[PDB]
Amino acid sequence: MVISINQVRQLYVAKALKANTAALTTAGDIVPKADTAKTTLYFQSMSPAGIVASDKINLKHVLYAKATPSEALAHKLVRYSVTLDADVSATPVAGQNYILRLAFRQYIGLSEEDQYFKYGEVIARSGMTASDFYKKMAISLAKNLENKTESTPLVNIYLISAAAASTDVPVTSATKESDLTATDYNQIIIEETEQPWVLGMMPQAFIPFTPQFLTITVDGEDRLWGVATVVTPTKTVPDGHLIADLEYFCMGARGDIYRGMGYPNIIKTTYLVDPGAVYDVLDIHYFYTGSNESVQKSEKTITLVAVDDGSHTAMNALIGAINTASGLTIATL
Amino acid sequence: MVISINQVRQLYVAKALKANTAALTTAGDIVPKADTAKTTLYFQSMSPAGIVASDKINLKHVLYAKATPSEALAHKLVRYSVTLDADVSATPVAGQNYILRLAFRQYIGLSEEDQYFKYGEVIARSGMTASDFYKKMAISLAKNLENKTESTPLVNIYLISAAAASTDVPVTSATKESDLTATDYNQIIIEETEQPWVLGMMPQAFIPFTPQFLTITVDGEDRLWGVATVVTPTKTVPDGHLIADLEYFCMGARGDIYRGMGYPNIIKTTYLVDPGAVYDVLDIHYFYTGSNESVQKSEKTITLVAVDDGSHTAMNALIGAINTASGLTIATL
Amino acid sequence: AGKLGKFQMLGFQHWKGLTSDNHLGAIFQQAPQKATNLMVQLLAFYRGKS
Amino acid sequence: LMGGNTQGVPAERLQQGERFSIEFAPVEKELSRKVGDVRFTSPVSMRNEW
Amino acid sequence: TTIRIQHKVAGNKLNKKLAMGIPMVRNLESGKQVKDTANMWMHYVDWEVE
Amino acid sequence: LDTFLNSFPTREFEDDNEYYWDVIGSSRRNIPLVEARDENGVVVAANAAN
Repeated sequence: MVISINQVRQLYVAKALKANTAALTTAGDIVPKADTAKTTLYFQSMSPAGIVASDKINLKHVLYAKATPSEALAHKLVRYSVTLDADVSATPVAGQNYILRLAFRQYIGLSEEDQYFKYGEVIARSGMTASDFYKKMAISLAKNLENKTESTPLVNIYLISAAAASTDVPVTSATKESDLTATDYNQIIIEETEQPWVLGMMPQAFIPFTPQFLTITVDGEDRLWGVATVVTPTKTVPDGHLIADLEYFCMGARGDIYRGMGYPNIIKTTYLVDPGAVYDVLDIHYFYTGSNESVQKSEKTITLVAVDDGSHTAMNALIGAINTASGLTIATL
Repeated sequence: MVISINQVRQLYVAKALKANTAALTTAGDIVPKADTAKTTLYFQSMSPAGIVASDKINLKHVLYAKATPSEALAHKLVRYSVTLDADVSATPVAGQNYILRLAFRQYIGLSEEDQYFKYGEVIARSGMTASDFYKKMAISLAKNLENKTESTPLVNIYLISAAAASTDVPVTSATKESDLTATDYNQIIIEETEQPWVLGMMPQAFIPFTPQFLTITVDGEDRLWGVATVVTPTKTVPDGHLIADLEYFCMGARGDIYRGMGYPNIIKTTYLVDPGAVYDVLDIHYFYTGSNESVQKSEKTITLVAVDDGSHTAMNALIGAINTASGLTIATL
Repeated sequence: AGKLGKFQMLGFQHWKGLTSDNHLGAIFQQAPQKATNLMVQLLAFYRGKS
Repeated sequence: LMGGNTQGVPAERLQQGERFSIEFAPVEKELSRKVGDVRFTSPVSMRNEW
Repeated sequence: TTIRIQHKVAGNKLNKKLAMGIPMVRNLESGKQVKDTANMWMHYVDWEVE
Repeated sequence: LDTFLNSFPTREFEDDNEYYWDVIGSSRRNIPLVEARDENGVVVAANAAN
């Protein structure tokens, strides 16, 4: 995850909090250090290879210091709710083929020009019901979108029973109309699915989609049967994978930039971020200005990430520490 | 840490023990599977990338199946004890240069033809007792050896007093004769150190030494003053830093043998073992024999590493499972 | 059995007997090939320059 | 909001997913200060076996 | 007196080339590692057996 | 000090890029011992019988 930097960015994992430079026993222990006359601030961190300190922060040249919670970084997955238009017809047409189209916007390549379309076709029948049509439509999408041969996950598709009205019924390529025993299906949800991830090689990305419809003859005129609607998301990709790449990136400023170039002849960097966790982040923006002519600023950032137990204890304790040592006020989250 | 293989060795980590294949959710989780007839045995481990299964163990082709505890793989740091041989004299003889010589056998070059000699010297004075010699000799040794100038950590110099006789007070290049205030010092023990480790690049190794001595004159006789005698060790290098490379090697059979050679274009492997914890091991050696003319065996190993902190609870539970499933009688440790 | 300098990246690796490919990979003698007559330009109707 | 907008912009246009593109960096005729910036991208690779 | 030796190798080692991530070495009688250009694996197997 | 330095040769690199070199070592070894056990799996104790 290559990012933009305001001339530098540096990261320190606050696994623990020790209150003294003496108590820095294990990696990830961090202490905020500021003199009584609050003019400088820095952090003594315990590295896999010994103690280490961060650049000193002039409490006069600090621009913004803010803590961001884990949920702020959790990508809510876009989910649509496609139903058939009660205007055209509240029920399927006897002998029409309903072909739903899912145009995917950012496919393998970065650009919006890298398009990819997936279809779900359902030829309706006399006596067919709406629930039965949603059933078959979702199953067709499953075979096309939730198949196992697809190179990359594309979308999740569900079903909702009016009786439930909130529970989403998964519909996978193994599912079959015998397993979907209901008659009050209202809609078809199509949700965004998390793409893969690799530290330093595949950043956390997504591929978005819009559902498009083809036109059916309802009396004698071509018309669209469906209305695609965006409803509140309910799934979120957690922060663990972003912070990890952030550390994989921001530790090359404090150290080795040749992360792996030179395979036998390299210098491995041990990391302290577990991508299976949820960290709250804290960023401080500050600068250095020189003397009598070197007034040009050098804006800099020092980021601290702490795991969230659900109530932001590690960070709130870290905030109290920095605030009582620096006189700052960083608005505990 | 390239190891020797009896036609292959495989390793499967056990971070959790489950009862069924439907409970394998988190990676590292493992379960042993065997038909009720106890004719085959195989393991279902949850890989980071999904469920996976071990090779099949023909239960009547089992050669040996034995476990190993953490305390049987921790290298014990060997340590001598240096003193004044009471035959020559039990007190320092004024005016004589006591030049100790630590010879190091396996220094950089991985051999015994790669020798390295560090020294330590002391000139004795009239009122110098044995306690004063031991400390001054210790500080002299610390300066030369405890060098952070040195590219390697070679030895740890400690002292012992007749009062404690077990508590070893340490002597670093920082200490000074004013910090060592005891009047009853008896010896100078010298441990060997752990060296720096890097999985796949720097295997766990040690530098062995013997404290030779030089000759003082006493009555016109060239005579050695000291006697180095090994003592029962007290400290051990734990296992984690060794299992980590075991599976780093035993994963390239299951997976990618190019564990990084064209760095960008690789299949990065996720390793579940923490190189900072201790593990008990369980090796199952067996073979595959063929039909009519193909009786030539093909021996195989199935290594299993289960974190065992304190009592060997995890591996004991694992063993009870394999013995209940396969009817084997592996011994619990 | 130690570091000559402090920027010594490797240690001496040694084994006995039957040598597998992962033995040769763990000693950095097995590497993927690069096909240069093989390249994939993603397919798209690039409507920039329009 | 540039362009003459004095009514505002509705929230329907300011929800998750709204796609934004870079138009240009306008500046004053006299006494204008630094604006704008430049950006880059990287390719990828794939692999096979036998 | 009588003496035996043996070394087993898989068949794939017939004309196996080495990537030479790190230089490939040829143990000598003196005990001195030496740098060798040979890219094949049996060159070295032969040497060590003799 | 200037003269002292001049007593050493200079080498022209091409950039400020970190560099490395291959260091060749030795081969002749003898293996330490962890412990010895009886025919029943009991260890020696440095004071036991032959």
